[PDB]
Parts: sequence; structure tokens; C-alpha cells
Amino acid sequence: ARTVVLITGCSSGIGLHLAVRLASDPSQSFKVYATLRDLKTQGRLWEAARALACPPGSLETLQLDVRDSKSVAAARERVTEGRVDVLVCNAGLGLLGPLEALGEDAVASVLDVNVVGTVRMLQAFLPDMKRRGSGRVLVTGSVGGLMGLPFNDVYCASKFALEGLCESLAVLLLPFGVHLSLIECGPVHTAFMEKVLGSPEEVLDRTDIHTFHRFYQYLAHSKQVFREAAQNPEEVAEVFLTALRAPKPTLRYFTTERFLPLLRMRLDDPSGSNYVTAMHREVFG
Amino acid sequence: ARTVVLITGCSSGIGLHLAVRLASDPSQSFKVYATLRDLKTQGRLWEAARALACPPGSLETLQLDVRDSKSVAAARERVTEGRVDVLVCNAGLGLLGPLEALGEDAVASVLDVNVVGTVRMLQAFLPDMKRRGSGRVLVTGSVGGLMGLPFNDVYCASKFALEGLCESLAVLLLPFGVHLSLIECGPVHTAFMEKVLGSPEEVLDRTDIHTFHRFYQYLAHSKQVFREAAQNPEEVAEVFLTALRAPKPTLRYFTTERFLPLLRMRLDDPSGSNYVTAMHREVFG
Ligand SMILES: C[C@]12CC[C@@H]3c4ccc(O)cc4CC[C@H]3[C@@H]1C[C@H](CCCCCCCCC(=O)OC[C@H]1O[C@@H](n3cnc4c(N)ncnc43)[C@H](O)[C@@H]1O)[C@@H]2O
Ligand SMILES: C[C@]12CC[C@@H]3c4ccc(O)cc4CC[C@H]3[C@@H]1C[C@H](CCCCCCCCC(=O)OC[C@H]1O[C@@H](n3cnc4c(N)ncnc43)[C@H](O)[C@@H]1O)[C@@H]2O
Repeated sequence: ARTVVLITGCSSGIGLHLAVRLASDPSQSFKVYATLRDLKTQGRLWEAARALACPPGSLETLQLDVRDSKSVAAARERVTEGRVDVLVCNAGLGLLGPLEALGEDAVASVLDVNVVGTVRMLQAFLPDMKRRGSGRVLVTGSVGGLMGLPFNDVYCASKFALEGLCESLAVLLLPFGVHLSLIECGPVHTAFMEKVLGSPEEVLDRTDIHTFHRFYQYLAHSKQVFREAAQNPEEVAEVFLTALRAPKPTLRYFTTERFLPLLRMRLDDPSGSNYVTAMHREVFG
Repeated sequence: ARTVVLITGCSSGIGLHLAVRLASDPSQSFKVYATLRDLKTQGRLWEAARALACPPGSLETLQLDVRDSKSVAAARERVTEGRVDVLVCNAGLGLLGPLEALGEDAVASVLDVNVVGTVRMLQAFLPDMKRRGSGRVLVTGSVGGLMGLPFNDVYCASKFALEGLCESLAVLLLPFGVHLSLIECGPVHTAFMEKVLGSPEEVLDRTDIHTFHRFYQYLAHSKQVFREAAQNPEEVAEVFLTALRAPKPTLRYFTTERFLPLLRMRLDDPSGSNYVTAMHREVFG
């Protein structure tokens, strides 16, 4: 046999890299169901798989759109092993921009994919894990799920939502033998979508010039943060592996400790003033 | 003139009490638009208003379903003053039960109401506040938005989402003169809906007996927490007033410090293990 892993959002970034990392593991201990919202995006996954010489049958792609419980259920049915040892909820959407410039549908979609989609995955796969008294659920988290980032209001809302979702589940799942962990990622080097945001023109047309100016500042700041802190997806994917291998996985794994300090500041001040002030200064100088 | 307040979810609980608290303020400084998802539920609001002798015109009810941006926009248009000084995003849904027993629609609805609904409110009213360089936005938060509670996975996800949403906005709004604050409520004595959850039978039919047993334990625990810590809505509503009166409102106001300790435990351990273990023991003995 093998550790059956099913990962959502494997078209790019972390999910893609994790899928191939697992499938190509020298031990051949993993059987990966790299699921993708749209199978038409599986090319990079297969290119990466081949690059890592994933043995035939180590990696299988399934369509799995986490917005669709039917898709979730259909993918689950495609797990020939009849069990998922490791469920990686990585499907996600970003949403960047002045809150008032974000389309309502875009906002809804982010919550639907990031939060409800993860809920759908958990509803579909948790029961069997609880029944077996075993199973690892890894959820791609973000430091933006731990601290608010201007112009990422909805994205952060969704990532924070995952924190609440997973933490709540973790409290319950403790004695079930089902381990849920969030892999708290910082910026990761991944060239994938999200550019559906909106051109400067459309953004400026949906917000005020001051907010737009701040948005620019945030973007400039974000570029710097990525330029300085973005991790390779391989390093991040390895954190998932680490969480997977841990006999007693913690609720959270950080891919970086870079933001722990800013994070510590949030509990040091539950009023949130310290964080807000510090982050405003951090982002806007 | 007067401080124009528009509150969502005034049919009961905090929103109702806040609306009438504000409308009946002895100073008559507030003009309250107590908005309700369904105007058919405005009876208790008017009963409470009359009980507090809210002066005629101090309180006006508007239908405002935060799931509907058209409703949001229509209510906003009904603000005759043409400005909202204080926007209170209180509309919310609860959702309690084993994650796998929760209907997908129910899950979506909780995020839609609690998170997207608040986003809709902010999209509708923030722009004018930013334009004016003034405005207070109070968002009903929960301690469940700060720490995960078993069987409240989605509820907590939504409340945590509000934390991320508001914190992200707060970082941006700092220099705009627009103050966003979360009123972090513990258990509040409020007999209102949420009993759409599902009978024990339906819950048990959608989960395993062990989870169901834990659910009972959680319910018993929750009953005890409410019996011991539930605050009157008047005390909680007053925290909104306090946040409103603060010249430099913090991002968060706690209605109680009762849970600060459990909360401190989350940052003391970013892995989340301490919290999960402590809360599991707290809830399940
Ligand atoms: C917050 C952050 C850490 C903290 C950083 C920071 C820290 C401090 C500071 O001062 C500033 C900043 C700014 C940058 C911040 C970072 C921004 C980074 C996040 C950026 C937004 C990322 C957006 C990518 C969203 C996509 C993402 O996460 O995609 C994962 C996979 O999901 C599949 N996918 C999409 N929809 C799907 C579906 N319906 N069904 C199935 N799969 C689906 C996709 O196709 C894909 O394959 C990181 O989390
Ligand atoms: C987490 C918690 C604090 C921590 C407590 C704790 C702490 C430690 C521990 O060990 C255990 C526990 C267990 C209980 C926990 C508490 C449970 C409490 C939360 C309970 C769930 C509350 C559910 C009520 C949801 C409704 C709620 O919040 O309703 C507010 C208003 O929203 C309107 N409303 C509804 N839908 C609407 C719409 N579409 N448009 C406009 N308005 C709408 C409504 O009609 C209404 O008027 C509290 O937050």
C-alpha cells in the first residue's frame, strides 16, 4: 500500500509542488491524487511530475472544484484505495484591492473557495477519517490568516476563516486520531492567476484616489515583502511533508518565522491597536 | 443634527438592544436606522423602543438583508440624512453542529451573512465615510472569532473571517478618520433563532455517534458557559456605545475579559497545540 494523499488546487504553486514532491518521494510512500479545479490546467503538474520522475501511478489528477460538492464527491469516489490518508486543502483564491473595488461575486467566490470549499472537502473526507480513527488534514494557511493585511480584507477574512474553521475542528478531532494542521505560509514564489483583480483603471474607478494611492503603496510594499521573503514552493511544500510525518502534528506549522514577531504583537495587544498601527507603518512607511 | 447610526440585524439580541439603547439615549444624540432582515420581526424592536421611550424619529426601521446588496443599497438610500456616522454590522447567523452534519447551504449562508454581508455593508457605506474622513464602523465580533470552538467550525470561521476583514480594513482606514472596531462578545443572553441547527435525530443521522456524543458534551459545556458567563445584551450594547464614544477607538473592544486567558494561550503557542489541548479539556472535561 501507500499513504493516499488527495490535494486540492494542484494546478500551480504549493499544491502543484506538493503533489509532485509527494508523488516523487524517493520512498514511493505516497499515492497522490493531485486534484485541480480545471483539468485543462494539469499541464504544469505533469511537466513537474515528469521532471521529478514521479513513478507511473504515484500521481493521478482528478478534477475537483471545491466550489462544487458534486465535484468533491466525484473526486472522492475516484480515490480507488477507498481512503484518503492525507487530505490537503490547498484550493484557494486571492483577492486584492480596495474593499469597495472588489466585486461582490469575487468576494463571495473567495469565501466559497477558500472557506466553504475547505468545509466541503472536510465534510466529504473527515467522516471516513473519523471512522478509521486516522487521517491527516493539511490546510494551506497564510500569515494573512493570522494578521490582517490592507487591501487583502477578503483574502485575510478567508484565511482567518480557515484558522477558525480548523482550530474549531482541531479541538474536536483531538481524540479521533484525525490530525488537522494549517500550513501557515508567508509569501511564496508562485506565478499563478489572481491577476483577475482588476487593472489600475478599473480599481481607481471603484475607489477614491487616496485609497488607490494606498493600494499602490501596499502593492509596492507587497512586492518588497515577496522580493525579500517569498519562499520557494519546494520549501513550503516540505513543511506539508513535515506536518505529515509528525506523529503528533500541531494545529499550525509555519513555513517561516519571519512574521511571528508581527503576530506576537497581536496578542500582546488584544485591542489590536498595536498591530494596526505597526502594520499601517509597516505597509505605508 | 444627530449621530446617524445604521445597525444591521436589529430583530433581536445585541442589534435590537443597541438600536433602542442608542435611540433612547437621554442625550437624543442618535438617530437610529435599526435595520432588519425581515421587517416582520421588528415587533420586539418597537416593543423595546417603546419600553425605553425612544422619542419619535429617534428610531426608524429599514429592511436590510445583508445577503442582498440591493437591500443594502436600498437601505442606504433610505438614510435621509445622507450620511451614516456609525455603521454597526451586527447581522449574523450562528451554525452549530458537527461539520459534516451542516448543510452546505447553511455553511454558505453563514459566510454570506456574517462575512460577505459585512463586506457588502462596508462596500456600501465605507466610501462615504472615507470621503467625509469620518465614520465609525462597529462590527459585532465574538470570542469565537478569536478562538476556535468545537462544533462552531463555520460560525468561528465566519467570526474569525470578520477579524481578518476588519483588521485588514483597520490597517488601511487608520489615516482616513474612519474608525472600525470589533465588539468582541462572549455569550450573550439572547433568545433568537439559530434553532434551525437540526434536531438531535437529524444531527445524529449526519454524523457518527462519537462526534454526536462530543456534540452533546459541547452543548452541555456551552450551556454552562452561558449560565455562568452570558452577559445581558444591555451590557454588551453599552460596549458598542463605549466604542462609539471613544475619540480613538481601538480595533477591538471586549465585552468581557473572561476569555482573555484562553486567548492569551493561542499566541503563547502559535503551533496552536496549547489552545487545542486546553479547549478540548475545557469543553470535553
Ligand atoms: C498573505 C501572505 C503572507 C503575508 C505577506 C505580508 C506580510 C507582511 C507585510 O507587511 C506585507 C505582506 C504582503 C504579502 C503577504 C502575503 C500575500 C500571500 C498570499 C497572496 C494571495 C495568493 C493568491 C493565490 C490564491 C490562489 C491559491 O491559493 O491557489 C491555490 C490553488 O487553488 C486552485 N484553485 C482555485 N479555485 C479552485 C477551485 N474552485 N477548486 C479547486 N482548486 C482551485 C488554484 O487554481 C490553485 O491551483 C501570502 O499568503
Ligand atoms: C462564540 C461565543 C463566545 C465564546 C463561548 C465559549 C467560550 C469558551 C468555551 O469553552 C465555550 C464557549 C461556548 C459558547 C461560546 C459563545 C457562542 C456565542 C455565539 C453563539 C451563536 C450565536 C448565533 C446567533 C446568530 C445570530 C446573530 O448574531 O443575529 C444577529 C442579528 O442578525 C440578524 N440577521 C440574520 N440574517 C440576517 C440578514 N441576512 N440580514 C440582516 N440581518 C440578519 C438576525 O435576525 C439578528 O437579528 C458567542 O459568540
